Amino acid sequence: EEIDLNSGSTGDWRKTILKRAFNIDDVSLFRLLKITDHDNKDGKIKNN
Amino acid sequence: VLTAGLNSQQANTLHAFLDESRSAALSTYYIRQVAKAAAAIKSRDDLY
Repeated sequence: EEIDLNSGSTGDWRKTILKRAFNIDDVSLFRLLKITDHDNKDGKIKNN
Repeated sequence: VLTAGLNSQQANTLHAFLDESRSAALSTYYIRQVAKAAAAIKSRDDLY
């Protein structure tokens, strides 16, 4: 399943659990993605 | 998305407060709609 991790996307329940497990908001979760993956064009990742 | 912004202390305050508020509504719905007419269940102490 895709998880939309952009800064301004009120996503599904899967983005909420990523915020609860990591104790961050939407904005720091998009910057956590850019620290992880600079090559990611959009915000969407896989649920691997 | 608001629950994901809590720490470990405020989450345990939240989930303990929700269980006290669900039980006031689940019990009162049981007495009016679910409970049998033969058992004269009138209050929550009669439900205990």
